[PDB]
Amino acid sequence: DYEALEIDTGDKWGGFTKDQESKLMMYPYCVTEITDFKGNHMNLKTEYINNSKLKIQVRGSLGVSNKVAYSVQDYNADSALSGGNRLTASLDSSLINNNPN
Amino acid sequence: YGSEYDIVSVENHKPYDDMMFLVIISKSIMHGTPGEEESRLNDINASLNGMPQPLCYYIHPFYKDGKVPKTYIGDNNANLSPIVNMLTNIFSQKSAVNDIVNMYVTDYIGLKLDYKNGDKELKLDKDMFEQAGIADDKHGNVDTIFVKKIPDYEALEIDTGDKWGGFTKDQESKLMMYPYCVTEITDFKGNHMNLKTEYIN
Amino acid sequence: YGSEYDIVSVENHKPYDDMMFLVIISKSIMHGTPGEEESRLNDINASLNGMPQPLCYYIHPFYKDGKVPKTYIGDNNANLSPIVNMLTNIFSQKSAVNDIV
Amino acid sequence: DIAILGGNTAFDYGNGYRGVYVIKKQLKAEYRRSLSSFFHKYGYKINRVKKPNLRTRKAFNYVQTKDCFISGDINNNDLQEIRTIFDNGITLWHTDNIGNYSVENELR
Amino acid sequence: NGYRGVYVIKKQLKAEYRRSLSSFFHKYGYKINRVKKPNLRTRKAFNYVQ
Repeated sequence: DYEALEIDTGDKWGGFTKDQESKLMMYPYCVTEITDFKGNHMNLKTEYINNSKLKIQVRGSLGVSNKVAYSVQDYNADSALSGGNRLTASLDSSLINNNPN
Repeated sequence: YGSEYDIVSVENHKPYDDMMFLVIISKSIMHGTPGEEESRLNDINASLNGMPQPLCYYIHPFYKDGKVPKTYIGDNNANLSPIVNMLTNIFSQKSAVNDIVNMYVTDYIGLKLDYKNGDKELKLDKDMFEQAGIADDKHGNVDTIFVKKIPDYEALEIDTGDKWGGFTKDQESKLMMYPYCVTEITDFKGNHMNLKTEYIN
Repeated sequence: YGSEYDIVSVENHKPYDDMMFLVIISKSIMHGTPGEEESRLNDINASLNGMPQPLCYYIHPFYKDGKVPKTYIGDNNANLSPIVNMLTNIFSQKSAVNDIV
Repeated sequence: DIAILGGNTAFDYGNGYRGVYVIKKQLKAEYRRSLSSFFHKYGYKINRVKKPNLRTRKAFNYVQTKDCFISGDINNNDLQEIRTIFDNGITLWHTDNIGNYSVENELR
Repeated sequence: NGYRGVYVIKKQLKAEYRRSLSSFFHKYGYKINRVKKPNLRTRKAFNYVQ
């Protein structure tokens, strides 16, 4: 079995300059982008990350050529949704790095 | 109604639950069977498999830990090899690798099978399958399954229960309709389909 | 809200930090192991790797300067060769570069 | 496919993706509150020619028509006004707590 | 050229539009589109209500 590795990047609002008007922190005024700079990227609406922190789950493989996925399982997750379910459902919103390398 | 949805429920269903099938295709017959009138190795064998067709099909059920269900063909235990040993041995026989044309895994082979997932026990019809011994007498023996014929495929039904299950019911029922709610069906392998739940009759 | 964004924060995260893996796939066994026994060279070896599969996998961790981490397998030092030497060596033997997939 | 001696099967199986998934989605709390409150006060868009629902809810009924037909023994000026009133939309209260929108206002 | 792993790039609107929108929100609050009771005295200095 393969398993997921978690990368904790800290407070999801870190790095943005906070304006007095909090609505300026929402999309489309702010956005969090996740990219591998190899053709894959995903714009996240920071407010819809159901967690105080931005956590990224890495998944991979040892098959015929390179394949790594970067997920934000908390994105658009209902609060009652389990971690297992979040991870499962996150694949269609993930950075799929499948350049063969 | 905003620009994103909350994912509020996630469920997974596999046709045969924990069991998957390995499929091996060859140009000709690779196996002996217990109580066969004469040797058939390297014979061409056409059969009904969805349609009339000239290749030989072998299948092998397995679990992710490499174990395999106790499999019966008619009244008889097929004595299936564990999948990893089977692969090693099958590709070690120089006569069998010349015949082999393709290999893949699938979640569903077109049949409802007499299968007990909890007991890890599979019963197959002897008119469609047979014990397949693939022997080298230099490398270890393989016990797998030969497909004699599958004239027609059939649909298997999966009951997921109440279609409104999982959604939170609002007092205003119109918030249960599309586009406020949606049921998505996906295999997470590039195929997906958005269903308007109210229209599932 | 305008036509462009300011890039206001940039961060990079790698699963194994400075370490990368080279993966080499062959049709059959290319190696000896401590405490053999009989030779297994050119034997077919299937294994569970994500799923059941018939290829042989070798991996080799490395850093961008060509060094390799002190690696243990169980209690035993693996005594890894440097990545460059390993490459030169694997591809120098016709017995077999033809096995390498 | 698996190698013999089209897509990355190892990544999928190794990470537990097989079979079919049912993912259920609904709009965010913010829009649920927004729309729910609107429907609560003003019902639903109907676009039907039918007789209007006047007293089908316990507390209040909102009614808005277009070009409505209303008859009766009434002088025509007053009858014209009544058509106009329902064509502009009106809330018919069925309890003395007029204007209290907090209540459930269930059927019957 | 050193590209490995994953990158988090955070983006926000330019100073010109921040000034623009912030000043509008400061004076006129937010678009709400809710049926509810209005906020009449929730701020220390003033409340806009429409």
